[PDB]
Amino acid sequence: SREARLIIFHAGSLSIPLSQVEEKFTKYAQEKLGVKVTFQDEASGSVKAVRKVTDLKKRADIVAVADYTLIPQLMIPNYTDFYVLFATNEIVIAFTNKSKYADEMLKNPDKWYEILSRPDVSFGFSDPNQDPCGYRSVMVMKLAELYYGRPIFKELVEKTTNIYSNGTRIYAPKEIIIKDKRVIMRPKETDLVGLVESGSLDYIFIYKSVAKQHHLSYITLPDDINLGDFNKADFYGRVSITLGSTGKTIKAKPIVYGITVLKNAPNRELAIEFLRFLLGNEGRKIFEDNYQEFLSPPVAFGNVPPEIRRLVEVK
Repeated sequence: SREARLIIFHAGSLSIPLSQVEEKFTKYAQEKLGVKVTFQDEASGSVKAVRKVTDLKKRADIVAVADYTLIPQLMIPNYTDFYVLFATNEIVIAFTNKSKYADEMLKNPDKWYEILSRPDVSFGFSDPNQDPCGYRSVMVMKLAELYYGRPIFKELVEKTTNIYSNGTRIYAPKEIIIKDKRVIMRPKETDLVGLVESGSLDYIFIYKSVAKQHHLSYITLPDDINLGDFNKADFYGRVSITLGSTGKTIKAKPIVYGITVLKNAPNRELAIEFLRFLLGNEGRKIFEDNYQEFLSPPVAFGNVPPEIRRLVEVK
């Protein structure tokens, strides 16, 4: 095959570094594999990306998600038999100098929930049923309620939408309704960036890597609630969310991205070469430069391709 195409369904937060890795792989594929490669890339919230394969039965070679959990939970063994954990992230609150009370937010980051509770302030997060950034945002507000001892989840989520909780279990209905129009929602977190940049939306919950990639202002949240501290897994794990889209429950946990090549990938050998290139030195460098460093090393589970065995730790 001289000319080949790779179809990748992936998390929206991976868009920027993935696009750069794809560019470099195209050159590499020609020079080392003698193949002219083109990508049929489809960015969406990770839950939707997985469902496109498992429920809508669409064709794809590679699926890369922002929450590795989704792969063993929904794709194994029918669609794939392995997955690789390869990068991490944390949730931050992003904005720009045009956002209302931006200076105050920067100066008093610990009072972030008081500013978001103001009626004249608009904030957004992605759809929990489609995007891990969105279900993580809701979980972060629940952890915030538990951590600070203030009614943050009741104020920011239950008052503004029909997403609800009982104890530490959160429920995202199939049909989400926004009651307070100062709250904006979009299918994936990266859709929120344009809204903040234009100044029409004041604050957004989003990954630190995405905020830095788009040069947005942001404040960090406590490690006990931001999902970036691996030592807080037991505390994070007390909170969970049940998605209307899949009917399944996902626990809040340290953020770890996952990737896999499908059993019926149309260009499976080429897809595996791409995975080897991505987890290799060139991919690692590109992700580091986009503020999302790889795990050292990435960890792989299941029937791992021998081609990437020197690049991952098998479990």
